[PDB]
Amino acid sequence: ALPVYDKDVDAKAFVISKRGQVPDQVIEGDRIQVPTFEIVSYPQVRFSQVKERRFNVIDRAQQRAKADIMAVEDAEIFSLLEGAATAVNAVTISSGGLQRAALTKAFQEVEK
Amino acid sequence: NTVYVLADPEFVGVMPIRQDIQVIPADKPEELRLGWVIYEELGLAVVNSLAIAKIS
Amino acid sequence: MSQLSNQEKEYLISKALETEEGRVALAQAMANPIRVSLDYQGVGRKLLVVDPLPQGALPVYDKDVDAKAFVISKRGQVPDQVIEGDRIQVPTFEIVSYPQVRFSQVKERRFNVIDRAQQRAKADIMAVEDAEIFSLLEGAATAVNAVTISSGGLQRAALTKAFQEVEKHDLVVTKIVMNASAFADIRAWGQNEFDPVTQHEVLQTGLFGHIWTADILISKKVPQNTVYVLADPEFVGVMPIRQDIQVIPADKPEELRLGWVIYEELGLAVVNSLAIAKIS
Amino acid sequence: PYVRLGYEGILNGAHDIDVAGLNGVEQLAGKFATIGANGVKLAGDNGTNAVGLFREDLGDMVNASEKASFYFRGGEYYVNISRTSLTAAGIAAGDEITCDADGKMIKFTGTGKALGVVTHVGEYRAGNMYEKATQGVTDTDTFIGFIMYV
Amino acid sequence: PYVRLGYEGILNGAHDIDVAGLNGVEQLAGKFATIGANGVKLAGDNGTNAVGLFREDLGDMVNASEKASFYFRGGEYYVNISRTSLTAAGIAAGDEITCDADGKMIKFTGTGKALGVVTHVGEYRAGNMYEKATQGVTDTDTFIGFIMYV
Amino acid sequence: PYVRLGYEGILNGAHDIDVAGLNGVEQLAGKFATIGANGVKLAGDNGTNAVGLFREDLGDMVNASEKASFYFRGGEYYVNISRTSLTAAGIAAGDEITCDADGKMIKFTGTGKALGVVTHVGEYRAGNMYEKATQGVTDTDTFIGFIMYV
Amino acid sequence: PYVRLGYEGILNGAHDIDVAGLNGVEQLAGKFATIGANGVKLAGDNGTNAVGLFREDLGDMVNASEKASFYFRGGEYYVNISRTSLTAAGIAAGDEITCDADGKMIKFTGTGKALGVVTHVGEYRAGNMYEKATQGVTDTDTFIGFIMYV
Repeated sequence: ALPVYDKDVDAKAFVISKRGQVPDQVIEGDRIQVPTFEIVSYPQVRFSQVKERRFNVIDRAQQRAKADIMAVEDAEIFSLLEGAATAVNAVTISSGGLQRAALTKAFQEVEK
Repeated sequence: NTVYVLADPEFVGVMPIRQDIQVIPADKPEELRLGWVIYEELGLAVVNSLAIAKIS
Repeated sequence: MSQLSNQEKEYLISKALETEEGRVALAQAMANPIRVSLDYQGVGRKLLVVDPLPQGALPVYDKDVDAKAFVISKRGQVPDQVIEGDRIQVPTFEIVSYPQVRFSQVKERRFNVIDRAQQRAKADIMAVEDAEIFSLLEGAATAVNAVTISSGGLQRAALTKAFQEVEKHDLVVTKIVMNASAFADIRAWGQNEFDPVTQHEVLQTGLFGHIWTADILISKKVPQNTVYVLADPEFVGVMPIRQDIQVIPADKPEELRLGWVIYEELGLAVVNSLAIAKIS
Repeated sequence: PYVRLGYEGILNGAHDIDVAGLNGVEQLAGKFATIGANGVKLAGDNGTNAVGLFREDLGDMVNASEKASFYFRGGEYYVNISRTSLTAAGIAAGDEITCDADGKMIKFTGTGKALGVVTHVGEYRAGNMYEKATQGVTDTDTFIGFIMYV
Repeated sequence: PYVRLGYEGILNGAHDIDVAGLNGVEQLAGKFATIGANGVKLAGDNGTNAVGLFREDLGDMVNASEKASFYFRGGEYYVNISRTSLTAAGIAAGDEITCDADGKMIKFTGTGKALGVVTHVGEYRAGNMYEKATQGVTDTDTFIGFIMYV
Repeated sequence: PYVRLGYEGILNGAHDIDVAGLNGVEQLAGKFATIGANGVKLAGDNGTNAVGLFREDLGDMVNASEKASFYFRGGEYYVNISRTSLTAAGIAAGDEITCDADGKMIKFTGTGKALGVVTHVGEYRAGNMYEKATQGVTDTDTFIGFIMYV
Repeated sequence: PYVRLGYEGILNGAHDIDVAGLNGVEQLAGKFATIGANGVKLAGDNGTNAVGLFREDLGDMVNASEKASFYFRGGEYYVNISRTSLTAAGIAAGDEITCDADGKMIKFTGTGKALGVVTHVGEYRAGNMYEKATQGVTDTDTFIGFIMYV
């Protein structure tokens, strides 16, 4: 939307929005253990709890941010976010090279 | 910039729960380790987030 | 929705109803603070732009054929210009959701200044407007271009062609894709081209700043003494204004938000500013 | 049937009545004009006219594509041709409307045509053509005396 | 100008559609007559004009009005076109009735008739020249309260 | 179709808008369909779909009808050709889409008729079957969703 | 048309006649105003204005200077017949302009042998010839827009 004169009719601009609703989710896991196995192993009790806990904290983040949108999967962030592409810079170049290239894009947004 | 861009609302925090007293332990002595959270995620300004896909 | 509905089986939500929390919005960089701004009170601004200047044929004789130092300029007239956008809003949705009003003034103010800045840098003028960075500038000789990689060398090389024009160099107006691509290359062995690994929070060449914008078309970078080249006169500064008790806003069940600035832009000479296309 | 025969003394674009529009020059439906119903309608032969984009609403009744004083009410590519019959002018509401969407005799010019936006009366006025309703794509290159397109 | 009884519910207007020449083409969408409220549909006793002086509401309903939804240009000219006789009945009680805005007799009165607005004596009369919408005709002319066929 | 996943759970799973090939009458000026927010990067069914009528945005984008209540606009002259696939959440063309029909089948949910309001969520709903009306020919009452003809 | 003056945009409400010369034809094309070398960032609007006393002082460019009465010599008048509207503002680029004089038949001003002079902008004034003059020495049958060979 370029500027126009005061002897020519004023330019306009508009914004469009859609409204969205996000429902809550439950992430949970159970792990089933035999008492005999548990008591004798000893640190197995601690380990199984810490792993299942870690696994639930990974699965909440995984769905919300990424995944795809299916009949048992969500995806909030991934859908909304704006495009950017390394490919414009070069198609096939090192793993290091990508990470360096990637930093620059953010500047554009005024994140720096 | 993770802190401005998204925020994590917590209905319930993550917590492990342990129950030795349900149907399957009754039938045959068994122990259950319970692990759960109830979550929601907030997006304060998510059109600042850029996604790039690696080629190599 | 926005992704799978897990439990909500109401699709109405009382004719819209939302709680106080951040509403997503765009922020873009601009090529507008690159160019200098100063205020003006008047009804129009007049500029001189340089036409062709005859250096003629260099000394070889005295009072037979003589060389000419003569430089020519023409005056062009600039009217006051309006940049404006209106947003139309309904009070009920706004009142219940709660941040919408505030979101709408900032998002509107940003939106217009962003769109102006985008148009203003690249491409040839229209018939309602004059001075656009891309029009004003000249190309560059075959010499600047290389067949050996050295991103720093191209930009460096460009400055010297620009010096003949008499540019004192303010800032370099650079493209996001090209700059990234310059990093992706190597200096053979270690390091990254343009500026190396350790410094990237500040990028400076020739002892001069980089303002990084995507306004300009891809594969182009523009060095210049930006302050000379254009000047943006402002007749009235940016303000939000709302009319809802005025005649047409009144008629609606609604309130009208106006977002405007009353602007101008001068483009001095056509032989100030320089474009280069990078091969890296 | 028609409320006159069309006059070509309608200032600044917007001329002709259809032979029998609904999609060409053959077959017709009447339908009512509530073009800028709620809001002030702009006097034609005064304002900056053109044939704008138009919108069906409340079934197969037509009104203006409002987007500049009303919060995205949509628009369409199916247009209103209003009666230039007798001493009436530009766009008018109070008429029988024969409509098009690629048919004839449409006019599609007038002031603010290209580098233009759409008014809240369903007309074009000048601005910029990249936001606020298109002025055509390949249908932007049709001037006076050439077969107008939407 | 043709034989008319119709069915008045407000003073003046209403006329026969038995003789009203070629009748305009109907459009797809139905909508209700607002009289009564027996059953889910709105079904009451007639008490509405047969022909002319109607105004579209929000909700996609049609009923009588001597009001114009728009503030400027012309008036009412929304008229009922059906294949159903109106000669003892108005707009239909129960069920979908289809309208248009082309042809049928109206009433003009006093000086001029070429363009029309709506007045609140159940009659149409002349609006301003190059300011207001046409509905009338300068081919049939009035003899002072007289019925014009469009 | 998808009133069988619908009945107040609209916008979950694949839904098309079509059960039969659309009528004639091209629309001129091409434009994109997307139901996303700053790009469609939605892949797979459920989530926001582009079922429902449409509205023109900047006249360069068409998207689903997701405006505010009050001053709602009924029927429209086309529905977008289905690009519903599992590489998408409903219709969203990654080329320019050109539309057609005299109006076609759309999906309505709620305790209305065929016409509701918008709560800024895809498609229309709302109660009151006596303050709302069928779109298209013959009376149809809503009880679990049906495909209503414009 | 009408009043256009752009918007696509053809009339242009200004018609200026290329009067072909006599004894072998001569033409000259409408001149731009530019000071020295050829204008950058468009060439702007013409230096020549219908009904104005100009003199070329540059090959493709025309500028101010007013021919002084006393001792009869040639043209350099470049009077072009007046357009309708824009008669004290000059004429803008995209409207009809030419140059008429110097080896061709010209456009005259003033009715009878009673003559006076012209302002640049397109106005006519009275005045006797005493420090400036415009147009050739009067002849029989000389009116406004009449063809005198000078």
